[PDB]
Amino acid sequence: TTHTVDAVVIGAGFGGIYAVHKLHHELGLTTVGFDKADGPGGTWYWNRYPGALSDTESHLYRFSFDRDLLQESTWKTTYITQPEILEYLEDVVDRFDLRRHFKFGTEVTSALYLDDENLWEVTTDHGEVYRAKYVVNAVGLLSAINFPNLPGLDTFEGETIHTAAWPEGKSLAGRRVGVIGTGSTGQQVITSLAPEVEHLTVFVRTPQYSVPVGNRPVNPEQIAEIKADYDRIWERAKNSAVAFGFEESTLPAMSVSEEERNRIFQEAWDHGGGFRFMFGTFGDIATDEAANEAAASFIRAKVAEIIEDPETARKLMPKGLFAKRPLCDSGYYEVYNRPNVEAVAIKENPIREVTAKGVVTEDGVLHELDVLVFATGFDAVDGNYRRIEIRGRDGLHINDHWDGQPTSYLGVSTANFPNWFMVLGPNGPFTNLPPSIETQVEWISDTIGYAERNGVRAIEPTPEAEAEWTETCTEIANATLFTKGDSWIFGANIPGKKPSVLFYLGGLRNYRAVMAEVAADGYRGFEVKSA
Ligand SMILES: Cc1cc2nc3c(=O)[nH]c(=O)nc-3n(C[C@H](O)[C@H](O)[C@H](O)COP(=O)(O)OP(=O)(O)OC[C@H]3O[C@@H](n4cnc5c(N)ncnc54)[C@H](O)[C@@H]3O)c2cc1C
Ligand SMILES: NC(=O)c1ccc[n+]([C@@H]2O[C@H](COP(=O)([O-])OP(=O)(O)OC[C@H]3O[C@@H](n4cnc5c(N)ncnc54)[C@H](OP(=O)(O)O)[C@@H]3O)[C@@H](O)[C@H]2O)c1
Repeated sequence: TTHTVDAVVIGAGFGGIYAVHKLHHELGLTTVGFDKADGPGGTWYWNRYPGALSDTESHLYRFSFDRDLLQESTWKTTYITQPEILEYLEDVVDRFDLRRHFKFGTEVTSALYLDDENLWEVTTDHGEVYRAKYVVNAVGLLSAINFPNLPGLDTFEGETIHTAAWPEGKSLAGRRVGVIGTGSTGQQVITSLAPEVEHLTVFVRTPQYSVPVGNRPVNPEQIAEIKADYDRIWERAKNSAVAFGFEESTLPAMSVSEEERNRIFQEAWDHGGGFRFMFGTFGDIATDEAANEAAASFIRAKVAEIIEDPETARKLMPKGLFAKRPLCDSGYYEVYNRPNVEAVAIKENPIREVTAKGVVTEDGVLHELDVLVFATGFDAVDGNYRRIEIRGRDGLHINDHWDGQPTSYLGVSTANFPNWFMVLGPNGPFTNLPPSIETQVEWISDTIGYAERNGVRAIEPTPEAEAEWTETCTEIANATLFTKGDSWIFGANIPGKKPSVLFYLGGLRNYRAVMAEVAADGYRGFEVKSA
């Protein structure tokens, strides 16, 4: 009653979808994919919150591997909403006959290596067991929900929603709603909620820096232009650092005139785009403290220009390093001018407890709500690995293997875990993610086909190669400001999670070259157990 398969894929987002296509169609392997989700989509299945939008531009937030698909797909606007991405991924699944290969509504709860037979034994929450030669983990770097336990929470008589588990069709129009969190998710859901809702209470702990998204309609002339030049657009993207489709600046910020610097930021501001403001503006906003301060200072002044009430402005003024994930919005600061929206500064004025009726802050004020929305983010990157029973050689648990910081070789493998691969695992690229996912999935499929064609029973990186990769990512990370940014990117967002590097910050171009060259070099750093 245990099922023998060549490959197990975990996840039905961009990663899993593509892994199943590659392993089944190109490699000719029996392949089973799993997701707890009732359908494919990953991020775009789960994040049904109002205002959910990509901030990779429409034409870049998709697969590139199928040139005809690129000519076929269409979009409304310069950025693309959750339902449109969801519809795009569903179509990819239909397009390549992938749906039959997935088990939806099914969580993998265990994956144990069997040393004697060189197989993985995988168990689901339903009690089915699979034996597989390969495991591809496409489990998401931003899917393990972080849901802080506030005092008194289970006392709340109203509805509780995490944004990354928003129920389909759930509308909060006409309700009294509080939001916890003002990262990329909070800004989007706040902006969307405010006109529809009776009252919106925002519990803001750290106000953030955000530029306009500049999400504009696209006419058939506009999509045409893009599509006719799609080959060159993708080559530029795959030859850049972050692949968002603007040219990345090398120009130091303090090298230029005080006025042009202002004009450059202003033209970036009016154009829109979060990554463009940080990197298509000057080449050292992320690397030079004065350059970063100039950027930060520019945004701060817009905030003081937007928010009318001096007190509300003070509470929402972003402070400190402009060194979290770059943000952009469709009118976020504007909403705090609306009479129905209330800002609560929870650093000055902490939450005392949640009650039946709402949230009491330490000033002793009850904030009456009947819905609480958690835009509190994720245990990022490693989170979904640590929540599962995964054991490699000699029963070594993932959590004992990664007893300190989580590690990889090349973002895609780890020692003592043979034939077990990761898509967007620890210490991989920090970019517009689809083309990074494509790079990793393609590389994993090539190494699996290699192993199949040769006599290979097990392939895993050496401890030395992994540690050298840790050192390479650490060196690169020290050269940027993200590390002093105090956010999820360096695992600083959950008390109890140890902070560390979690990304290779070299960019897509340098990453692709590393990946190409390790393969061209006979999988340098891997040990290969033959038949
Ligand atoms: C709101 C939001 C907006 C974003 N916007 C952008 C953007 O504009 N540009 C960009 O580049 N990136 C963006 N991202 C990041 C986004 O995660 C990626 O672009 C991409 O969708 C990741 O795809 P994935 O397949 O690797 O992971 P996911 O899409 O997260 O898929 C992982 C899947 O694995 C499943 N899973 C995990 N563990 C198990 C298990 N044990 N058993 C069964 N199933 C399991 C999960 O349920 C999930 O469906 C955004 C993320 C969010 C949350
Ligand atoms: N492209 C897009 O449009 C898009 C949209 C959504 C998400 N994303 C991706 O997902 C990443 C995560 O974004 P996110 O906004 O979902 O999560 P996030 O960036 O980690 O932000 C979470 C918010 O919740 C707050 N918070 C955490 N714990 C809290 C607690 N105990 N009490 C009160 N507040 C608490 C945080 O405050 P502190 O800052 O004080 O710690 C923060 O403001 C983003 O950086 C982005 O890369 C992208």
